[PDB]
Order: sequence, then C-alpha cells, then structure tokens
Amino acid sequence: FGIDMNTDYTLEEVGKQFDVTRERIRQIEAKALRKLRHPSRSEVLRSFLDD
Amino acid sequence: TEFLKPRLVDIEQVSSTHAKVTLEPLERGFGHTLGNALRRILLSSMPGCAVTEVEIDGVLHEYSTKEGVQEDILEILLNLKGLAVRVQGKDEVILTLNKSGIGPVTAADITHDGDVEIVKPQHVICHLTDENASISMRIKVQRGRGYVPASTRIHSEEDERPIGRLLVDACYSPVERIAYNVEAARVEQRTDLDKLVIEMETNGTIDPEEAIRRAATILAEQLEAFVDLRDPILLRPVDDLELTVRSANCLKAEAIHYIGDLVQRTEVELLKTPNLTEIKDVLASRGLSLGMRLENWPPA
Amino acid sequence: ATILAEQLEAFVDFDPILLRPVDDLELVRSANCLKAEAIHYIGDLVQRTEVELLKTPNLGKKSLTEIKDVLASRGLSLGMRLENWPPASIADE
Amino acid sequence: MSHQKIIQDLIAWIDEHIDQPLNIDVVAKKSGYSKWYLQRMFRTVTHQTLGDYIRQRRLLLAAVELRTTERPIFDIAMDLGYVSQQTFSRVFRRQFDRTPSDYRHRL
Repeated sequence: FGIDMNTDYTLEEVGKQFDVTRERIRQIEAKALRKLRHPSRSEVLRSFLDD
Repeated sequence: TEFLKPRLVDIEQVSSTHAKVTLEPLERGFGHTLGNALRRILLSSMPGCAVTEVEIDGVLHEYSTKEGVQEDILEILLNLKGLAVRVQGKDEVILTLNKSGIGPVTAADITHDGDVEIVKPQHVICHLTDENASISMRIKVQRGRGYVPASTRIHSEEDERPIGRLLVDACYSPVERIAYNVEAARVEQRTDLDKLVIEMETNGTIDPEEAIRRAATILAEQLEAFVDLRDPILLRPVDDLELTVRSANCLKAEAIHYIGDLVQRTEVELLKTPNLTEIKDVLASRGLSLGMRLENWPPA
Repeated sequence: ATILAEQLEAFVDFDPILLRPVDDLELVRSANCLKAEAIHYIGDLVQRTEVELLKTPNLGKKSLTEIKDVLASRGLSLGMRLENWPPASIADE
Repeated sequence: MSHQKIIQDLIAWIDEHIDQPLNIDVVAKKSGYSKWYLQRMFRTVTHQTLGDYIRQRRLLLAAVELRTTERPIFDIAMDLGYVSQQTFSRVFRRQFDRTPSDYRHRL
C-alpha cells in the first residue's frame, strides 16, 4: 500500500524477496481484514471514516 | 416584647383593572419593610396565562400577507400579546377563532371553553375588510411566570415543529404597576401605629387579594435557608477474541449473540457440534470462567 | 430573619488477603477442606452454592459460619460474576 | 486425594472446638464419610483409638482448665462428654495413674 516507504508494490513484487505465492498472498489480505476490520477497535478509525 | 402582627383587612376593588388593599397593624419602619419587599416580588413572579403560539392556515410565515385583512401579519401577532384570559385548572388550551364578511375580528370571536374566562372580549384583534374575508387561527394558550422570548424556546427544544407555527414572545407577568403609602393607624394606646395602603393596578385575570397571599408565599420560603440554616466484559460481542475458525464456525452455529448469552449456557451446552481446552485457556486470563448463572437479563 | 417571617404568618395563611488462599487469612477449619473440590481459592467459592459445596465430603453445616461471615466483609454473593479473578500464578501447599 | 492427607486434616479438624459439646457423628457429616469409616483408618497410622481420641483431650484440656482457673468439676461432666463425675475420674486413673483432686495439689 506504499506505507512507511516509497515504492508502491504489486503482489508479485512482494514475491521477489519474500515468497512467490499468488492467491495465499491474495488471501493474506482477506484475513488481514478479518483480523483488523473489528469496528469497536477500529472505531477510532471510524471517526476517520466519517470524514 | 411588644410586637404586633398584621391582618389583611380591606379589598376596595375599584375596577377590574384598578384596585386598592389596605393593611394593618404595622410598627415603625415595618411599613417600609412590607411596603417595599412585596413590590419587587410582586412585579416579577406572578403566574399568569398568556398567548404563545398563533397559527393561521394559508399563511406561511410572519412576513406573509393575507387578503381581506386590513393589517400586516406581524402586527396582528403584536395585537395578540394584549390578551387577558383567566384559565383555572390546566396549563395548555388551544382556542379557535372564525369570522366572515366585513367586520373587525375582535376578542369576542372565540369558541369558548369551560375553565376559559376571557377577561376583555372587547379587544380588537383584527379588521377584516372584504366580503370573502374569513380568518381562522389556532392559538396555543399557556400558563407561566417570568419572561420567555421566541429564541429561548428555539435552542431549548431541538424537536422540529411543522411550518406555519408563528411564535410570539411570552409576556406572562400579569401585574402592570403598583404604588403604596405609609400613613398612621388609629390604635388608642399605641399612637405610633401605622397603616399601609397598597394600590395595585394591572390587567385582568388576577384577583388582587390572592396576589399578596402568593407573594408572601414566595418570600417566607426563602427565609427557610435562614430561620433554619444559621462490567464492560459482559456486554462484549463475539468477534473480539480473534477466535479459532473452527469454533467460530460453531458458536455462530449455536446462535449466541453476546458473551452474557454464552455464559447463560454452560460448557455442556456446546459439545454437540462438529468440526473445551481453548476456552479453558482464554477465559482464565481476562477474568472469566464458565458455569455462571445470570438473572434479570437482558438489561438492553 | 424569624421576625420578618413572623410578620408574614397572617399572609401565608479490592482487598489484599482476598488475593490469597484459605491457609493465610488468620483463621484453621476453613482452609484444608476447600481445595479438594478443585476450588483452591475464594474464586469459585462465591459462585458455587453452599447446598452442594457443603454437601461434598469435605464441608458441611458448620462451614457457613466460615463462608457467610467472609461474604459479610467482602460483599460477594451466591452466584456472583467475577470481574478479574485469575492471574497467571497458580500454586498450592 | 490419598488417605494420608485426610487424617492430617482430621487432626486439623478436632483441636478447635473441644469446649463445644462435640461428637464423632458430626465429624462424619463434615468429612462426608460414614460413622464407621473413621475408626478403621486411624490404626494404620496411629495404632490407637479414635473413638476415645476426642474423649482423651477432654481430660487433657480439663487437666489445664481446672488447673489454671477456679472451675469446679461438676460442670466438666455435662459439657466435656459425660453425665456425672463418677465416670470422669475413672478415665484419669487408667490414663495417668491419678485422681483429679490430687492432680492440682502436686506443684
């Protein structure tokens, strides 16, 4: 997503250095949501969603 | 001591607007005590019934004009402040008014109620001029003391009224203007004794006898300060635990909404579902257990 | 201010040893006979009912003087939900 | 729970309510056992009598409660296990070869 550094990436561009998986690395993100959607912990970021 | 307690004596009621009340006995200086201290109380805190919310059909706002009426519409609301109406029991009465043809809509054009006593029905409210002029208003009458403007009601109530409800400020205070004097009262052995006349002039709606009976009621209660006095866990839902994908496939198959609904069941009431050590690991950490019975649930 | 008013009368006319097992509370017949029902502490003592916890073969009709007098000073009830009872430490003697 | 723990609690049970009119049958309600299971297990460990055990110390604590205070003997019978003084003095002469009256006079 381009956080904390400069070069925006692709899903393959993570795989050059880390791991060349394609749809588990696509499913990383899907449960990256399901562990971080959580709108009572993310209520602080829901005060950002009503911007 | 040689004190002397007063009596209410005289109601020399000169008019329905103009009155006089004598008072005796009073000692030296206590004329200026009870001639003055009523007057400041009397001019403010008398509860009366006064017009608040005049509303006409077919007139959107106070800056509109209606035909067949000779007057501008804000001015008619300024006419409707001067209304003396004696209401007895309740605090809210919705009068209604109709008229047709040429002829001034005066204060004698209301469909009256039982505890409603208009004092002054001869007062002019309007002047209809056309033949097809037929005004119709839906006035709220209230009962209060003190002063309320229009803008005070606005912020204090966020609830939104329908359009066309044209307000008028609340001139409640049904006293107009008083004066008083200090003369001598003729009691034989105490020749210093002094009398007090309190002329009261106001509008209607008030018997001037009860005006002071309530006025001492105001004062004699503010001396009573002087004659005496010198679980968050329970409401926490299901997804906070980062719980296992197999058992969240089961707790959503066992139809439990809150954790208070889960401990409403016991550990036995979970074992029949396919696909206990995990809950015995995590409940012992953050201050929970299983097997705990809840009553007076739910509290919404 | 009385006298002005008398003129008007014709005109108005957590605890530290509660984090501590039953062997260290200055008592001894309320200590040795609770841990043999898998309650080694005051914790499940307050939820469980004294018609069965006393019916187990370690307590009985004289233990209520050493539970209800505890629940007088500590306020807990019969069946109560505990806010944060267990730490990481579990031990015995 | 093994059985050597229970007699450790059974002797942690007894020495606190001796001034009470206590008996074996209330121990069996508190220990949950029957009235007969107390008396078999005391012989594997102590090889003495547990029926007379709660009766031995009502002499031994009346060997200091009479010795220190000015209490007469005829209230010791009604509370500490008996009905009259003619039996309380006899158990002493089998235990420690003495009469109760000349037990205090020996400084």
